Amino acid sequence: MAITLPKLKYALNALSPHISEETLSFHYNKHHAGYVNKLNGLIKDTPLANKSLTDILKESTGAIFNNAAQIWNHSFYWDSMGPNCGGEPHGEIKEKIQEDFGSFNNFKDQFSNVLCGHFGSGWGWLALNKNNKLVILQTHDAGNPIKENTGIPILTCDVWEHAYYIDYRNDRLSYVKAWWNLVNWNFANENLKNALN
Amino acid sequence: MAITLPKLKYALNALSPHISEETLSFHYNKHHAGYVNKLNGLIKDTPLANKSLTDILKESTGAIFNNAAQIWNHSFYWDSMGPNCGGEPHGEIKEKIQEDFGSFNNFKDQFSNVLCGHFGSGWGWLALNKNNKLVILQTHDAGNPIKENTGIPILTCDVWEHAYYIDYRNDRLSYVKAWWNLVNWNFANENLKNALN
Ligand SMILES: [Mn+2]
Ligand SMILES: [Mn+2]
Ligand SMILES: [Zn+2]
Repeated sequence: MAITLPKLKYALNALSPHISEETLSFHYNKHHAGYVNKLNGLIKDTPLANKSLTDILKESTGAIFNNAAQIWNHSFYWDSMGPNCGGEPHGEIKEKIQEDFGSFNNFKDQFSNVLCGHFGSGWGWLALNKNNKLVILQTHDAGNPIKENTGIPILTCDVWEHAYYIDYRNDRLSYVKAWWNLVNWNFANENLKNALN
Repeated sequence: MAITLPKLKYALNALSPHISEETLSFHYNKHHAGYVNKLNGLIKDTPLANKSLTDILKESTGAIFNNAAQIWNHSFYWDSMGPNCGGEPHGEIKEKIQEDFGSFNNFKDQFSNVLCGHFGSGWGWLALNKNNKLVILQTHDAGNPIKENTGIPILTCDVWEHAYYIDYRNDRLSYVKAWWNLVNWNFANENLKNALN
């Protein structure tokens, strides 16, 4: 089985007006697909040729790692959002956030601050750390908490300029605000359950 | 004198269709201006408050350096381009590129390769090294050859996504091709002459 672009769990216009169908079209069909295509080009006729994405992520370095990790990161980004989502958390993730951050609003303010403050290309993460505490992390470029052994990812938000430039230009703040309307708490709950078990 | 945004030496539509009017307006009036404004905000009421950009570049770290460096980098980028420019080099820079790269075409293909393969936010540089040889360099985020002590800058091209996303989206290759129509060989000659003297 060749490594492939996993399917979005919703339509290309499903996140609008918060993220436009045009953005998803480029972000998914050009950027995300391109990472898959480029990785497959790089590993062809190498000892990594028949490896799974998981194996590649563990073993590889350089541009091979960068493309592989971007594939994984973008799939986690799509899964971290959806239609008829956003708002206040619910379920276990509501308990866990209010516990570890005091309140949802405290978390949301800190997470927004990190997303808005990140310099250059990268990612913001909600993750569960080794002490089973929720933490906010940020990574540069293709970095993530799995590769960096800093925690188990629960949610992520992309802050590469290509994630928002079409809809928001330089106004990353407006993008981050829009993103809270999309956050998939069901995905967070599933990741949290699996992370604790 | 407070640190200020240097004036552009050309109109905001002087580089179209290679770089659009809209790109210059966001890139200069929002991004570059923003680095000036953020720098000035950060040094206010600190020991760096009344320092010049030059002083701040040699002393500072973290966000302060990032903003200061980006101010310098963008000013260098605007000066590296112009209307009625582009094409084959001329003057001393022609001789120098011919010698150090064998030909203009070899330099151009290498520099294009470096500009296109750079992962994440960054810059490509033509620079004079300590052996008075021209070299191709790349830096991440706000990095530049002065800070990194790797060479004296001659020309630069911005490859942060915001430099090209408005006009080309993910197609950095088209942006890089367009940029060769803009490269200011007169600036390259002035830089090379000051660097050798
Ligand atoms: Mn992305
Ligand atoms: Mn820029
Ligand atoms: Zn032209």
